[PDB]
Amino acid sequence: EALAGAPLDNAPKEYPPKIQQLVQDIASLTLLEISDLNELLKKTL
Amino acid sequence: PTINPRCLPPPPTPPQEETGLVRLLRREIAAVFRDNRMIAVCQHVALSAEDKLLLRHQLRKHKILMKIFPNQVLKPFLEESKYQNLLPLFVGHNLLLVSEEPKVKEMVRILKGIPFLPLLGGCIDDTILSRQGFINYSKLPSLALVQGELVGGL
Amino acid sequence: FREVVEILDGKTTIIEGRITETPQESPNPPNPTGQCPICRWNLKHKYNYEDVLLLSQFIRPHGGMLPRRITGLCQEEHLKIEECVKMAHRAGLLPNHRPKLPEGFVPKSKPRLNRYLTRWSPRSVKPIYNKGHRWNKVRMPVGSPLLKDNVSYSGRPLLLYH
Amino acid sequence: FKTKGVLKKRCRDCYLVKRRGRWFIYCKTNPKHKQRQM
Amino acid sequence: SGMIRAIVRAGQARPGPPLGPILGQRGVSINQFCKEFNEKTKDIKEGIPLPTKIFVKPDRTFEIKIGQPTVSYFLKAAAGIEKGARHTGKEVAGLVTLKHVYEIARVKAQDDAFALQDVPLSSVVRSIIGSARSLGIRVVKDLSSEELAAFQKERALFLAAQREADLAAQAEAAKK
Amino acid sequence: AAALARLGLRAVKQVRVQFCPFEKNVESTRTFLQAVSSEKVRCTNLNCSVIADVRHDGSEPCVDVLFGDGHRLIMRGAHLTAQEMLTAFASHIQARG
Amino acid sequence: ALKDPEVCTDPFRLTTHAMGVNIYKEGQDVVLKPDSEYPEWLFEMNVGPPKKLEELDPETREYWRLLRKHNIWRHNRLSKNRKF
Amino acid sequence: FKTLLPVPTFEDVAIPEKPKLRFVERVPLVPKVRRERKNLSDIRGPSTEATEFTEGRFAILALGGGYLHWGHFEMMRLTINRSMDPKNMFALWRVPAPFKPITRKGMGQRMGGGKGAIDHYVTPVKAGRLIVEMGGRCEFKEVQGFLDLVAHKLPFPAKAVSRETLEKMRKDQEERERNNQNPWTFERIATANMLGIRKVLSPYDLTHKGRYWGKFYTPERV
RNA sequence: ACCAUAGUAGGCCUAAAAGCAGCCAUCAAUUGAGAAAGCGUUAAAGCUCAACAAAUUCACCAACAUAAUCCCAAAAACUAAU
Ligand code: FES
Ligand SMILES: [K+]
Ligand SMILES: [K+]
Ligand SMILES: [Mg+2]
Ligand SMILES: [Mg+2]
Ligand SMILES: [Mg+2]
Ligand SMILES: [Mg+2]
Ligand SMILES: [Zn+2]
Repeated sequence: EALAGAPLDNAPKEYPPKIQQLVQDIASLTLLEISDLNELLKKTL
Repeated sequence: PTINPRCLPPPPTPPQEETGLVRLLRREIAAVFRDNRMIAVCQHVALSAEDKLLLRHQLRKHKILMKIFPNQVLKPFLEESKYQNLLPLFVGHNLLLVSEEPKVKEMVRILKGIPFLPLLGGCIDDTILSRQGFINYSKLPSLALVQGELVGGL
Repeated sequence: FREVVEILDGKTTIIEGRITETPQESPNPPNPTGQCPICRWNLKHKYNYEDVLLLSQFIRPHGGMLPRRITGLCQEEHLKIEECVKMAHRAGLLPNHRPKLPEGFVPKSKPRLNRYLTRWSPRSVKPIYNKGHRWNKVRMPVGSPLLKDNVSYSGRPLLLYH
Repeated sequence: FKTKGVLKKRCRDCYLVKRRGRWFIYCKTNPKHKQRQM
Repeated sequence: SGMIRAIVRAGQARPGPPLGPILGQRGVSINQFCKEFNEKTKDIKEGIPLPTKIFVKPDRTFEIKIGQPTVSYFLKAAAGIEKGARHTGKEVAGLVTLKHVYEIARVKAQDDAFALQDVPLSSVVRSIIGSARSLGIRVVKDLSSEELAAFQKERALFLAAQREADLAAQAEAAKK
Repeated sequence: AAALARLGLRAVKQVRVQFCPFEKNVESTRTFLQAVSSEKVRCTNLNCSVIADVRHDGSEPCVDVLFGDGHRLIMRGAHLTAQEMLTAFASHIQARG
Repeated sequence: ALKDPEVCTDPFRLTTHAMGVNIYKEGQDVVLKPDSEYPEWLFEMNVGPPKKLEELDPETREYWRLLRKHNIWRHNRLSKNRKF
Repeated sequence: FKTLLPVPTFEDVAIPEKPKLRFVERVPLVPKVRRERKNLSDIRGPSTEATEFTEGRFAILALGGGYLHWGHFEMMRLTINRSMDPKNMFALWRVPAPFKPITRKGMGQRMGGGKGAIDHYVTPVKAGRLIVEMGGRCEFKEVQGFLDLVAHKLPFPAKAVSRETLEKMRKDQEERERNNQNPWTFERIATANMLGIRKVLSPYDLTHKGRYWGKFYTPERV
């Protein structure tokens, strides 16, 4: 395996793709699941 | 002889045998790269013996340790490992900083107290950072603060 | 090849290195399995001080010789090449590899005396005032012993001391 | 100088150098170490 | 202008050797040291050696910092012997238990030499054992009063034999 | 490092080093930095500040020096060797002093 | 004239109290605690002679620690013929 | 970073009492009142006595032949005693005390009359005979340093040699004799009496194989 | 090249013996460094060499003055040699 390329701040434009897919997965949920997701996070954290 | 042996191709290369000392460094590097969450590299600079010992004492106050490994047994090990991207940082003189429960707020402050001790980079929790990344990581809040604000934004 | 440029611009000095394109080795050598460059082209025991085309590839632009580490020659051949370059310079060959000194060229001196195969240096040999008879004869050296292994088509050994 | 047969370094700062067809022991710290091969 | 390594008794700075010629050579009067060092420590008994660091400054002023006593005095006092063994290894000067070495470790753990490095407790005790190797005092796992008492009598007899031998040795050299 | 100590670094005002450690042609810059930041060179004037600027995508390993006379010596060391950089730095000290 | 202070000679107190530890005038002798309360690592060190070269193990820094010391001894002996 | 090579361990070597060299008398206790002929065959040719190590591991090998008298013994004894460690070094003589008388007639007199009076005593030494043998618990490099000084001042040329070095130069004197590419050798020509060469050669040249001429030994001749 | 910090003036010894008259021992901090290999000090201090790291052409050894009437064939490193 290999690690990341260590992007710099001179041309910082590429965000991690794992974050982006988490945004899409979160946005793909109903408001009822928002409360369930919130309550589980509050209980754990 | 018809042809001088120097001009002839070299004989088959004898298999070099790794001694105990070399193998001892191999596992220690593996150990220090396994159970430690923060691995900060630095350019080792020839300082005063009293000043060097003082730096050890000051880093001891924050549970930060520093070790030195020769490139003869470190470059081949990191090449086969998952931290191969740190090879350009291990070309010349180097110094390694090791810490548990990473916290660079008290580490950069000591580094900035001496203007001639560069901070090249390092890997924090399997993530390679530059000096600017370390500075941004220093100003960043802790896990409890960030996660505590995470639920607020959601 | 790399060159260093130093520029003075208003009490500010700028020093930078620029890379110049370098000629490469010829594609097909007759002996690909050789180690050192001399024996890779079957030039072993086949060059002399006259071979300017060979000695001009292992010398600096100002008459110096490149180190053995960069060239890769074996120690045995490197000394022979070093000896030939010294003999080549004294022989009058390689006129473009001398340093340039505009002030020193104007005051001409005694005309150069043509010479070749000079083992020693012109300023470090003393006259043989007492030569001696045949049973104890002081022989003037010519050439170098490092070149006694060269191929002899005639078959007679080279007369190094005469 | 000191005309001698075999050249030896009396101190670690002596450096060998071949000039005028002979080997000379030249020393910087101690001038008394100057030796000349005959 | 430099550093001076001097061992001085607690509050007993004499206006002579070895303090006089050494400290006065750099340009510092002894009467200054008769007040600074003597007042520096007043709860420490005199006669106990104290390795002190003196930093002489270019303006002929000085700074004093006091460290823990030497290992030699601690082990000799712990073993109850007035001096170390003349021939280390051949003879044993004193016998001490592991408590004496372990207890000394805490006292020296705060010394500027060891406390600065933040050495573990196991680090100091090994050094004391190593110092005891050349001091002539053997570390003992555990002993009692009678075992220690027997060593004292044997050591006294051997010391008495050497004490009278030295007097005879000095007489032979002078007469001959 | 030993050469700079004997030549008197007291006439140097400020030295800064800007390099990208993740590049390939910065090894020479690293060697220059360690030589000028040695203990012997430091113990010659207690006012000069040595600055080790570290970047990632700068792609310009450079060294800037200011002498007491007021000249600005800046050499972008990317192809130069460590010996060349030290020799040039040492040469200017004698001339400007 | 400068001599160490007089030391205790009673075997009972020396075996139970370390007199040399207390250097303060106002201090007192520290009483010996039971050996059970003492940490176990102080009863594990090499009381006797130091470890030889063979008692150590090649897969241990102790062997290389001693071998490094021996190399200096070998180099020092060969340097006895220095003319400088 | 380098390689920590193991160091030699010397624990089986025992230092005998009085490790320093024994004093040698100038004249043997019983003088020889009869003057004998000055044999020169005791120098010519290779040595047959004391050619191998007995106790020590270092010795001075005599490449040539010559005479040793009381003066040379003092130089060898004093130099070694003041340069070695008595605790780690012990030395042993490999040559006897001077026993062969040497005659010197009076200064400035006509030839004749007879042999003169005995002047001093010498010890004949052939080629390949060890002179002083030293052993101990130390490496050869430091022993070689102060042995070449003693070997240089001997009459015959000599070297400081050890157990490993002596075997290497004897194992190379055979390889150089086995791989020789010259069809003709001194051993072949002399023994077979080729070219009538026996008229020029000496009867001792059959055994010497051409490696010995007078008292001089040339090790490079095959 | 580069680089030097711990116990610790180790015990003994001596007027003073701080790695460095001698005797004795030769353990031990630190990833790394010998109760010391050399120099130096009245004794200290100090310089240097081994050990850190850095880094990697090769490196055993081989040096020896002069005579008397005026030096003494001239000269030549390759056209083919049992
Ligand atoms: S290695 Fe073949 S001639 Fe150089
Ligand atoms: K001789
Ligand atoms: K001493
Ligand atoms: Mg150790
Ligand atoms: Mg070193
Ligand atoms: Mg003369
Ligand atoms: Mg003539
Ligand atoms: Zn010198």
